[PDB]
Amino acid sequence: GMTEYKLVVVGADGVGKSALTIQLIQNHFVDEYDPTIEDSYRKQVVIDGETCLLDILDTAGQEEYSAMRDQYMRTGEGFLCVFAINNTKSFEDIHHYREQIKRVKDSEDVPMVLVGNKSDLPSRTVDTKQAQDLARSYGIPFIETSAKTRQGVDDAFYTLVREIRKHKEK
Ligand SMILES: CCN(c1nc(OC[C@@]23CCCN2C[C@H](F)C3)nc2c(F)c(-c3ccc(F)c4sc(N)c(C#N)c34)c(C(F)(F)F)cc12)[C@H]1CCN(C(=O)OC)C1
Ligand SMILES: Nc1nc2c(ncn2[C@@H]2O[C@H](COP(=O)(O)OP(=O)(O)O)[C@@H](O)[C@H]2O)c(=O)[nH]1
Ligand SMILES: [Mg+2]
Repeated sequence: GMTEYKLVVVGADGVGKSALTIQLIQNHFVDEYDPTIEDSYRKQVVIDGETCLLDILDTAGQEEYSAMRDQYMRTGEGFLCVFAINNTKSFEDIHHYREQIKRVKDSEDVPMVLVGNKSDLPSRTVDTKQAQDLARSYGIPFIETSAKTRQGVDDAFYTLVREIRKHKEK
């Protein structure tokens, strides 16, 4: 049947993980979505001619490392590591999220895409060049998005799917 891809959106509180997921599916920008709601969403799309089903986990809640939390994140096939272009701390927190993904997946190679969100704001504090070069050192794609305007939203999620299937052919 149809290929299902399990996507997990990770990143600091307030970078726009919920706003990105809601934009991808409903095509609307939500200004205040409950920071505490973690939920799975579903969308069927065509990526490079393949019809597939996305199973997107929009993460929220507390940092905790129980066995059950670990195993849950371990079911994810690829990860959107989201920072905000106006929050340097959310960008420097990226190393941490990638390290946790690598730990539970028990692999140095895990399908991932780096997402710099809020590209519509005029006062950035992380340069594209800086994030591009970090992304290049990880060997992963980098995409700047806006959940306000939709710029880059489809490309971010679709490129993660590409990374997963390029990792499956191994
Ligand atoms: C949404 C929950 N969350 C998370 N915060 C943090 O760290 C927050 C900071 C702030 C200083 C202390 N700490 C360390 C670092 F300095 C950054 N790390 C998280 C994290 F690593 C994951 C994770 C990812 C991939 C995986 F394979 C696994 S496996 C497993 N057991 C995970 C866990 N947990 C996990 C997740 C998860 F699961 F949802 F994806 C959520 C995390 C909130 C807490 C408040 N936040 C914030 O931004 O506060 C300003 C973000
Ligand atoms: N201007 C702008 N604001 C955004 C963008 N994405 C999210 N936001 C806002 O940032 C705040 C937190 O976003 P949210 O989706 O809840 O982030 P989350 O905690 O990672 O799920 C909210 O006020 C959103 O409306 C964006 O691309 N541009
Ligand atoms: Mg949220």
